[PDB]
Amino acid sequence: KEIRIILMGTGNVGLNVLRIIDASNRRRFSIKVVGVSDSRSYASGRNLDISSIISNKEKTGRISDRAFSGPEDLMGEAADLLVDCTPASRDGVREYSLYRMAFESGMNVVTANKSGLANKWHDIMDSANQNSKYIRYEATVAGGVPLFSVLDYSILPSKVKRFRGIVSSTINYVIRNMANGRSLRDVVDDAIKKGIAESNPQDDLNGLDAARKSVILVNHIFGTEYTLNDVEYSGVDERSYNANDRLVTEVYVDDRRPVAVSRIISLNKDDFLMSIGMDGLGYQIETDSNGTVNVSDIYDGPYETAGAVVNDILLLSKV
Amino acid sequence: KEIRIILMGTGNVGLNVLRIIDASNRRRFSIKVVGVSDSRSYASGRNLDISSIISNKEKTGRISDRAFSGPEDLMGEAADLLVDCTPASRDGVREYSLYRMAFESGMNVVTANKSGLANKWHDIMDSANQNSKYIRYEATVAGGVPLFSVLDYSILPSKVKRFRGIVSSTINYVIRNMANGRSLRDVVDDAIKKGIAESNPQDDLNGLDAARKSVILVNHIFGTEYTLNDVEYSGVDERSYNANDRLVTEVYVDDRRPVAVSRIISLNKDDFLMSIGMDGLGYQIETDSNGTVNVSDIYDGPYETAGAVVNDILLLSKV
Ligand SMILES: NC(=O)C1=CN([C@@H]2O[C@H](COP(=O)(O)OP(=O)(O)OC[C@H]3O[C@@H](n4cnc5c(N)ncnc54)[C@H](OP(=O)(O)O)[C@@H]3O)[C@@H](O)[C@H]2O)C=CC1
Ligand SMILES: NC(=O)C1=CN([C@@H]2O[C@H](COP(=O)(O)OP(=O)(O)OC[C@H]3O[C@@H](n4cnc5c(N)ncnc54)[C@H](OP(=O)(O)O)[C@@H]3O)[C@@H](O)[C@H]2O)C=CC1
Ligand code: NA
Ligand code: NA
Repeated sequence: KEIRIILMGTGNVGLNVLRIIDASNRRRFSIKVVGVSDSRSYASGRNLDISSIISNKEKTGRISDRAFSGPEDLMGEAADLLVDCTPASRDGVREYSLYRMAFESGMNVVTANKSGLANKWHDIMDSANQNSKYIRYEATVAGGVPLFSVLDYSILPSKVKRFRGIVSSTINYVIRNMANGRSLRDVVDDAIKKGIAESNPQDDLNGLDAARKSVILVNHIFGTEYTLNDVEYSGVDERSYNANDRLVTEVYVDDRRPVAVSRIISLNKDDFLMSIGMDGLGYQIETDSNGTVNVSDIYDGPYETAGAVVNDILLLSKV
Repeated sequence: KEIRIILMGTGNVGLNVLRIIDASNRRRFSIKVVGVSDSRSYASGRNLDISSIISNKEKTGRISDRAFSGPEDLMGEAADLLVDCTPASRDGVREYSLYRMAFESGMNVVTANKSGLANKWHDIMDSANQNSKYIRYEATVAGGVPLFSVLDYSILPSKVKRFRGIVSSTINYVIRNMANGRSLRDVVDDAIKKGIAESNPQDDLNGLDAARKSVILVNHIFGTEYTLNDVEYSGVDERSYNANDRLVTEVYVDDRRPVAVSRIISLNKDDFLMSIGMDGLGYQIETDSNGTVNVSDIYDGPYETAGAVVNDILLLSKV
């Protein structure tokens, strides 16, 4: 009948998460938001008025006029699930702490934030295990393109041999647009307007966003507990880019060891990844029992990413 | 720990279903096959030896030397699930009868066969409802491309506004190859070699395979109970085909009524469907909360279709 959530972060993605929940509730499970924050304020309570919170955030830039000190402020209400739409920390410790607090409080977790899982996979899964809880992370790789839900429920009979995809938006948008002769400033301005740039855009340009995604992918698919120290990645540099250059993230096994690598590649015309449009993301998974499957979208933005977060909420409602 | 199945039909798709199950069991839930048939013979028992059955079918063309009269022959063993890999009947009545028997016997159903659902959706769902059982049908539209599992578990928050795809293989392969100047015989020979042609290949050429898929799609997505009488379809004709012609199946709402239409269309260069290779299938779903999602594969054959069937078996194991 109803799932109670706490939402941390109400920016590009988190405010859209509220919008989707509100639209969903109006069709009528029910998703009841019992706690919500931004960096400075919060709301907490049994019957929180989501459209009113959306309106107040849009108009004033704040969730409320009630100062937020940390996650502890939100643990006064019984909830089933914590949703993390906060920006990446440098080391993942803040996120680990949040998820651990959630798990110990009887909650599962849904996250769009990549830093906790990219840095602290081991400690996060240990706390999940010890508390008998779950974490889902659809939005952490290729925002709005179905990926982990596909791997979890569409190719159950298979071993995955390889993953290759365009999964980090801003770096790819930058490379493609600079190949057309645009300045970095202009492209970055467009990425911000679209809502796809990281809260720290240097994370995009140095390839760190892709790197984080590659950790989550390799650990998910091959069962490893790698960190950023174990993957290879590259950022944008001063080269003149070609029209067919893309920042491709690959996960596969080399000499019995899983590898995660993000690199700039000049793609062949017939590569599936070249079918992906300027505003989209996508990937290809090679499997041993379900063939080679290709998945992409047309426009991958914070709204679509929010839809991935809400899909995760609904998948966890059935546990 | 274990799911017990009965498999009806051990042709291109069904023998691969056994192969996948056997490979799966060797990695070690367990899928235990307690009944299996082809048109003339069957095996039934607690500890059936799948690799031995595969070998006997491959070598001799028969499952066993024990005459099969109908589904009743297989109901002596307790099972959780019936799998239908039999060919399409003209009217769906045989399939309805089979599923009804299964449901009443305490079993769920997984099917690759499109005719029951395309003709008898209402009666089949009624019997499922009345007996509190389920039916899954991943393999019935676009063999090995994940479709219903995507709609069920990857875009839960959304309303689907439209579906468009290349989902009927043989007719598309024929059109594309004849556009290259090949004779019908040569192309049909290749389709049979690949294992993608229907047991009655006229079902492919007159567009009936696509039509059946369109019924299943419109009923699944929009909640209707249409039959073949309610959809529009076309077959191959004597025209000279263009390089960009494809038989596209669309499902959408026109003036408040859902519509299902399969038709030959000359696609634009930038259409996602033009990214689909000669041996593949794929589609695009427009959604209101998860964007527009594209899904395809590289080689859609009876092995990949079998993998879709086994995914359905594994999804039902968790009920
Ligand atoms: N943009 C995209 O399409 C994609 C985003 N993601 C991930 O989603 C997450 C959110 O992205 P996005 O919404 O664009 O980011 P934003 O910067 O737009 O929003 C971040 C939100 O969290 C708040 N916040 C910042 N620091 C803290 C803090 N330490 N504790 C609590 N709240 C905090 C912000 O406060 P305030 O409103 O006061 O600024 C804001 O509400 C990121 O981790 C990102 O990597 C994943 C895939 C796609
Ligand atoms: N080929 C493909 O990739 C696709 C197939 N499908 C569907 O899968 C189903 C099977 O296709 P495919 O394996 O190619 O077909 P085949 O003709 O190769 O195999 C059919 C199997 O069923 C047996 N059979 C025929 N009639 C009956 C009967 N009335 N009762 C019990 N068994 C019977 C056949 O017997 P015997 O071995 O004695 O001939 C054979 O074992 C079809 O409905 C098809 O539409 C769906 C998507 C993709
Ligand atoms: Na995703
Ligand atoms: Na399918």
